[PDB]
Amino acid sequence: KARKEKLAAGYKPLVDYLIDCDTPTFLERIEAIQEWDRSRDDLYVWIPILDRMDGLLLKVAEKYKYKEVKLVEMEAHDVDYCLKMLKFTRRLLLNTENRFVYSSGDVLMYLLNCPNFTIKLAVMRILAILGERFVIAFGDHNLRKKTLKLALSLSSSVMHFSLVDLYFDKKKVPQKWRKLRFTHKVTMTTQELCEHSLQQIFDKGMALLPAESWFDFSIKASVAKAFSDDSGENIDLRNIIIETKLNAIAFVNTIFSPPQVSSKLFELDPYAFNSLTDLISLSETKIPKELRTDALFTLECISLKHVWCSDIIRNLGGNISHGLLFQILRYIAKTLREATDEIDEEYNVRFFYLISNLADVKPLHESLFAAGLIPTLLEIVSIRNCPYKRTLASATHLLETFIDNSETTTEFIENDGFTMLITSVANEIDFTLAHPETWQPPKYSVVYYSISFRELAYIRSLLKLVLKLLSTDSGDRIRNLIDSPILVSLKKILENKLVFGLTLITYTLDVVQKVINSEPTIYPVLVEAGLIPYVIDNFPKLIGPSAELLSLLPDVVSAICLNPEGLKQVKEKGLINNLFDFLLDADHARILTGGDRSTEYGTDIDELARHYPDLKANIVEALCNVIRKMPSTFRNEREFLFTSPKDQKYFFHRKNEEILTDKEEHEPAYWELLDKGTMLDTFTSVLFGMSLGNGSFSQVPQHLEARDFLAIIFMENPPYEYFTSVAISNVTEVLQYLDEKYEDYAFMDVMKVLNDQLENLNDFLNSPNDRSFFLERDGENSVRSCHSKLCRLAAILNIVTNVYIDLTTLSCKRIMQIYSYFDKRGFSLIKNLKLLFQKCALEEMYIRQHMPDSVITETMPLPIVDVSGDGPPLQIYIDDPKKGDQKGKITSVKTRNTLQMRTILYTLQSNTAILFRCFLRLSHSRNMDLEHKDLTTEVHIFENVVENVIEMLKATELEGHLPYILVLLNFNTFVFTIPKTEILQTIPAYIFYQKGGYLLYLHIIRDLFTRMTKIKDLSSLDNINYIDESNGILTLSCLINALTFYNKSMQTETMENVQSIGKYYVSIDDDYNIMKALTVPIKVMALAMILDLDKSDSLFKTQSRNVPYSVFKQLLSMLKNIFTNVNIYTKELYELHWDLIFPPIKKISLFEQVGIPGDVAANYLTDTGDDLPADNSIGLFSPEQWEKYKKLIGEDKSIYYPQPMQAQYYKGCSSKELDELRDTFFNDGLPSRIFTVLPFYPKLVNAFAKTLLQIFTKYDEPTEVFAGRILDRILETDLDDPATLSSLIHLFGIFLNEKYIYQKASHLMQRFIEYLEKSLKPEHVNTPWFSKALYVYEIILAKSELPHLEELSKDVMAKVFRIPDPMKQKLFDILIRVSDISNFYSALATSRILIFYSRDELYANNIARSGILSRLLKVIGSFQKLDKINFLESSFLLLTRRCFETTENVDALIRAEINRSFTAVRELTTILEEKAHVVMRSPSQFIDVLCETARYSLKRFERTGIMHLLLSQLMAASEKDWLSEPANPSRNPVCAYMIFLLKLLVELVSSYNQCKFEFLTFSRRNTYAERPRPRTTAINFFLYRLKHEAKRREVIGMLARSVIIGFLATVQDLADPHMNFIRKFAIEAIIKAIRNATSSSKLLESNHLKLDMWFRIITSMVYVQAPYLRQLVEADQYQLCKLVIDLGLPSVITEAMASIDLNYPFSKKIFNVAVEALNTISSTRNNFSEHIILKSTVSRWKDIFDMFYDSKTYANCIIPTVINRLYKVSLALQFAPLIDRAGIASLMKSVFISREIYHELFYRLCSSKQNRNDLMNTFLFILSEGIIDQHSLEKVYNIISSRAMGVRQLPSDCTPLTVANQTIEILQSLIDADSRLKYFLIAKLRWPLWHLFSLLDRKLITDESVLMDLLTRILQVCTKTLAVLSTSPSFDEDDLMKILSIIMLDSCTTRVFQQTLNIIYNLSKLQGCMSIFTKHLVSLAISIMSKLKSALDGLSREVGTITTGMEINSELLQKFTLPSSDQAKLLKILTTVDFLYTHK
Repeated sequence: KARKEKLAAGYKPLVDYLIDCDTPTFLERIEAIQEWDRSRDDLYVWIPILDRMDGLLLKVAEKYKYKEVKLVEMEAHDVDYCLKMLKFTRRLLLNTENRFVYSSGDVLMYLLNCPNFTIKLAVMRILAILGERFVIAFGDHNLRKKTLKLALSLSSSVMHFSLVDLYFDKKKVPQKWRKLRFTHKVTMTTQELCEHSLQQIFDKGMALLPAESWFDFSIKASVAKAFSDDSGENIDLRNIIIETKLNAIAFVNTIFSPPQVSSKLFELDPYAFNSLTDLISLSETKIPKELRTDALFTLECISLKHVWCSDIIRNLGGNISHGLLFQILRYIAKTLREATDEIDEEYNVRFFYLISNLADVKPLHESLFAAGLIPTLLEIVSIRNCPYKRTLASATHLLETFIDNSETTTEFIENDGFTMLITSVANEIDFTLAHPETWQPPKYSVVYYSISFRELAYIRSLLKLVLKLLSTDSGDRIRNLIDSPILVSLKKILENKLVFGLTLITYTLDVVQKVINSEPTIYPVLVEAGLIPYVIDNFPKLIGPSAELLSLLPDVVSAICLNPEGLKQVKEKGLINNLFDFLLDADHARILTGGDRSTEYGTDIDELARHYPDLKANIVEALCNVIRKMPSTFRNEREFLFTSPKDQKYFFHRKNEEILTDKEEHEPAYWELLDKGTMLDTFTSVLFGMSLGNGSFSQVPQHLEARDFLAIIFMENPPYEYFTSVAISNVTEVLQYLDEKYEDYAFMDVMKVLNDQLENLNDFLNSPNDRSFFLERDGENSVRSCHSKLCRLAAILNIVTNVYIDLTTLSCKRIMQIYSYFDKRGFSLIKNLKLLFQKCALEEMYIRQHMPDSVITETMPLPIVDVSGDGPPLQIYIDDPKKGDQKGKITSVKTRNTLQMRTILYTLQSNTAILFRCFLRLSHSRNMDLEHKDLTTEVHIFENVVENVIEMLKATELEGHLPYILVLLNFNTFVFTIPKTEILQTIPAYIFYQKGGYLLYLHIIRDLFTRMTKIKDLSSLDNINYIDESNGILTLSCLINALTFYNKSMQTETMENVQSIGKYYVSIDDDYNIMKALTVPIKVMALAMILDLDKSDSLFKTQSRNVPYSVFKQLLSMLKNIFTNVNIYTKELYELHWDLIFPPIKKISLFEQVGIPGDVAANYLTDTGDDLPADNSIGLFSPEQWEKYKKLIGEDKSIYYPQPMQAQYYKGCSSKELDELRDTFFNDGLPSRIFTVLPFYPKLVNAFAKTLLQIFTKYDEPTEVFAGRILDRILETDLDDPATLSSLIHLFGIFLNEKYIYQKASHLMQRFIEYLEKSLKPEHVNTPWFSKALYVYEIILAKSELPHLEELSKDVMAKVFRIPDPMKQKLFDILIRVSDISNFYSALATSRILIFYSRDELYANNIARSGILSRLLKVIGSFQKLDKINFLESSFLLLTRRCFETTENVDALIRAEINRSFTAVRELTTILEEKAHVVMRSPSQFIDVLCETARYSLKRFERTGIMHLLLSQLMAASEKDWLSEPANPSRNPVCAYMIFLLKLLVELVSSYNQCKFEFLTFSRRNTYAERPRPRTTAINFFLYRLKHEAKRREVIGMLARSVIIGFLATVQDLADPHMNFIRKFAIEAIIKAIRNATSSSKLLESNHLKLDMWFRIITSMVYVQAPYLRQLVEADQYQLCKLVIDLGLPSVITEAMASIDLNYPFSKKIFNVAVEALNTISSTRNNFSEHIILKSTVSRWKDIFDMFYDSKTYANCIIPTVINRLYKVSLALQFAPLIDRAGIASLMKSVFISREIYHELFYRLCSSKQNRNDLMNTFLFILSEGIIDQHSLEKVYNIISSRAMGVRQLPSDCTPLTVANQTIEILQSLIDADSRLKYFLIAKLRWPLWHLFSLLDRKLITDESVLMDLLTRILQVCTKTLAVLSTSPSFDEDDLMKILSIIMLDSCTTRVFQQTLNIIYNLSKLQGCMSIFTKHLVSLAISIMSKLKSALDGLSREVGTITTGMEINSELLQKFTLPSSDQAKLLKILTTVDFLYTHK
């Protein structure tokens, strides 16, 4: 954006010129701008004009209300007024760049409704150029319809007559156009139109037809009015209409897709291309110039879509040297050489762009190259003294684009291209320098040249071409050919930068560098030429503001340095200094992007240093200079905070203040605009690039102290956005690199800088805390100064945290450096950071208290580039953050100031918090041993930080500052935790406790609880999806944070395990673990607080939910933690002081004051056991020393030893007090208060259990007793109270889940079962408790179903409760009778229980008969909008399957699984563990199978009705709408229901035979016929009846295909008769469907969708499978193929294709799928010797097992019985035609339709003799008598269609060329692939081969290069084989002449020539051919020689005549330069004879 603003500033004078003028002057001004003398101006700078124009245009529209619309003509005045603007807009768009900024299109769309056709033409012309960018890299349907209607206006040609004929007297206008006949009816005769005026005609038509037709009438009437006139203005209107048609054709191609264009416009107007190409010819002057240009532009636009490009070539004669295209090119050359006004440079450039677009296509590129494009372009370019430099520049660019491959380069060079280019460049430069008068640089722009920019463009194109050629083949180009005068011209260019601009200098230096790098031996020559000496001696002059030039500079320096003398010159002259000095200039710096380009420049400099180490010393030095110099360039550029105009105040001061609502950009962007901003953004990128290489830049620490480096990073007074700038990112990377290389380079300096900056802010930090600093100082100058300081500090903190002090980057040396800094500098930094965070939070809060709420959401700082949000400061929103309130509305000066303030404060707080966390972590991050000198400092830092945090907390009262207290609590939680869940930092927390921090937290918690009790409503708090400034929500959040911290600091699982206190002290009693010891006092305090709350009757004993759920959850977690046991008995905790850590520093300091050495004192202290010397008996102290010590020791000796902590809240805090409080609570608290409290908090029932289980678990009271208490409560409760009963039952279930209670709860389970039987009834299915009841039952049932355990007799698990059988039956009966279910959870529980109950076959049968599945399915459908629905779905899916698994099926499955397990010696335990689910499915059968197979190692020795229900529900749902999306694929509930049903059906039908049988015999009428006969209802339903809607249809179609395929597949367990029968049934159904659908073409058009689906299905069924179903067989494939072929399907497909029309749109797509199906059948014939998640059944068994037995060890329970069976006994004992000759004809239609699948299919069919013969015969028939003429082609197509079926119009796009191409391509591919075919051709028309020879006599083939090439390849292969046969049919002179004629053909390219030579040689191998060949070659040469002699005589005479200045006749040169010249043919003849007589 900054670059665009700078460019606009540069262009400013133009905008002033074009905007300062009024409308009458503005129009006459824009009219004057016709020719552009400067490069394409970016449209951005033209935006100011556009808008103006836009508005003005709108006015005219509003004058006539074109914005229905009447048919009123714009007055001539307004017509001209709008034209003068539209034409200028066209010109601007033509001569501009980056047009996407154009946005006034809607004005054009509205104007498009104007009836007058001139405005239509202008608007269409404009729109055409619009959208070109879209196609290179509008959506209104009305616009598309209108443009399409415009395009079809008139007919390109009518019966022939074409509009091009209008401008000739050889024909008369068609009489159809001379009369008006419009229909929608309106009719006007020839005479009627003349009299009636155009507006009168519009009025007449308007009264007759509705509004929607008027537009079209306006066209037709106009056309009728235009054509219905002998002469006059009608002719001009006729031309305007034609031009409008052309422009509409151009535009429609841009918007419509290629197929859409073809099927919408060209089919309606087939003769469009010919008419277009008939107009662009320059040779005829009769055509209007505007019309010709419009036609050329239309062709250019069409060429963008390459699909049509080829056609254009064929129309333009681009493939023949004498075609229209080359005629136009030669006429262009002629007109240029004559200097006549006929020249139209616009036309020429358009033509060259069109040619380049055509050449973009490879086959078209080859066609153009062979036709002789390069010689013609050379003819154009080689002109001398041509003043039309634009045409030459465009031609040269075209030539450069064309020459890409080796052959083109060789062709260009052979024709003397390079010498001509060099001479042209030299002459151009010399002439430009020698004629200053011709100079005319552009105005109204910033340029660096004085030439007219025509010469500039010409020379630039020439130099680009020269560079291309040099790069192609450097060897000779850059050495032998560049020794022309070009070098002196390049020297002139370098010497005249001011004249030749920076682009030419760039290209000259690029050429010099390229030539030097390749063949460096040329270096002296340049030195002799004076080029390199000039570059070396004037390097600074060359440097200029151009990105490419600057990027190139290091390459130039390297090239110069390639020579040792050059290197010495570079070192002496100091060019390296120039490589860097420019970076100090903003202009150069801005041009170099601060991104990829700058980094590339840096890496280039680094590579230069690497190549030549001698330069390193200089390069580094250069850096060290610029870095030192840069700070001098910094200056106070501008200001970033502006006072508001109304009150002169920066920030708001009241919540109700109105907003000025300015218009500027919402969020200011300053850094990029600042000069120093971009300068640093570029320089730091360069530094980062250099550092990447790890080369020279590593030495900058030498010669440059870190202070100077930092001087440029932390520059004074940066913008608020500096810390997010790219400069800071690059500096971060560079400093990380340097820190890694030099850890002790900058860290100390940056820390000192940060400390100094914080010191400077002393006034701000120490301001009063009761009022905002800024708002108090608002309106003063000090505000700006303070904000500048804060911005600098924010940058410093960002650098420090991101680079040096980061948890990830905490290296050992880093930690030691931190210790050293804090040791030698003091801890003022910690206090300053505390004050900084305090003040930032206070300012945030206070500011938010005075801004209007609208602004607060506008100035939220959170969305910073790389903050991520997580971590402090906590953000308090006013609206929901996740909503669409993305800000950006209602800006203002005050709003921007506040946004800057808030962003700076946020970043400061965040970085301060990160720093504090790192300081509290320090050494514990690395776990590195620390000496006493270091460990002492670490604890000192911890003490200071913790005391500062505590002071921060104590400072502010809790009332009225909740938004600040919340931030403080969040910051405390963040600081005291380690990232991971987060784990508390144990030692900082211990120090926090010892200073009373937890006491403050307890006080805050109690105060917040009292405040919460005063909140009127608590339900609203439960809707806390985000934090809000509401008092209630803030209080809740603060309380939650405090309680979360307290919990965090009570669980040993979430506290860092620092070692015991023995590390620190030695004068201690017990070395208690710090982590465990700390927990006890916290528990005591928390328990005391809870006891107090209960005493207040606030927490428990309440009759209502007077506490939010989250708070109660936290309290329950605290209760759970308090009653956990940690093995420790603390009697006293010692304060952790840094003085007293052994050895005591306090004593050591005293000894040092006495005089004893520190080391000596430490040794004495260690030896003396930490005891002071009571006497001098040790003798350590001298008499005077002892005298001083005894005085300085002090009277109190306790200060020198650790002292116990004081009791904080309770009487004490030792473990004894904790036990006392636990006992007190246990006998009066929750264990008795649970029931009176539980019902009020149902959602927390689980949380309750975990707590209670803990309590008793500590006191060992019988849990079963409490479970019995719960059961008694349940029994007491009446069913009228579901709310309490459900919670009670859920709690009972949770208790019973634990294995302890379950083991001891047999009687409880029995009683509960009895109660459930006596009370549960189907009427309660909807009540909530019901579900929970079943859940409890499930818990019993899952364990009552475990395999029974037997006893053991001879050889080398706990108990379970078995439900009484009658109770089981009673419960099943109650469940089955369940009526309609309305509760989702009830249905889920019922399904889960039935899963267990269905294991037995009889129970499954009862479930199926009962119909409960129907009710469950109804529930599933009803609740499809519930998120949890999936859980039910899966459950149901598992249940239904178990209803089909009969005993035999499960037996077979377990047999297969066991066999797979064995075949995959093993042990019984591992087998059971792996196959636990299989065991659980049927333990008895598994035991039987295992006993049968193995011998704990083991030696490797009948209508269910479910399918009826599923299908009926599926189709009924299909009736409803399952395509429309909901307001605002699974989103549609019906779609989700249908996909679930289809997945279930796929699984069921694929897995079980019974499912297949039921699917086969489905009956929608529920016919009760025993053994129901097979019905097609289901198959028919699936086949026929079944952007977002597109995806839904695709998904459902895929599912239906999978369903049908699975039905066809074989059930996982030689053809089974039943499977064979069902496969036959389905195949016959599909065959019948296809036969019925394909009858007649109309039915096919109607049901193409169904036909495509059926063909996809039939392809999938045979190939392998369908989509999905992969997780659920070769035998199936083979059997399906056999049945398909036997049933006669391939015939059916062929007859389906034979009935297609080939003209309809979709009919061409059905053919492809039919061919795909046939190819798939042929491929799956590969058995020649013979000729959304889905899971398998076992996977579903595993899922069922996991649903209830997630232990995997219950299988071991069955181990005993196996031993009782096996080891008890074992130990005591041990082709034909696929198609029928009629589908082949149907298949041949593929050659008449505009590929690999066809090749494969034909190759496969060739394997059968009959099919091979028929196919080859049909191919040869088509070639022989199909490719002659359109009539013959249609006749052969009709014959083929008749044969296929047993007159039809050929497709319009089908022509003999396309048919011939496709046929020959297929034939050649077949011949190459199969060697048997060519023998068919070999085996005169009798021989098939002689048909192909006939093709050589047809202009259709001989004139086409590709057809000739393919035909020659085929003939080469055939003739080689024939010659081999002859040496290991007969030919006559006519055939040899025919073959030899190929040489004479102009289409005989290199490949064709080589193949023809091979053919001729092979024929010569045959007898009697060499003589004929020679006799004909001599005659051909003799014939050519006369022409050559005449041409040579003419050329000799002409060359002799020339006398300078003139040029050889173009016509005479044509006889030689053209590739069809006689000389080339003579060379070919001679080469051919030589090859014949030498190939031996």
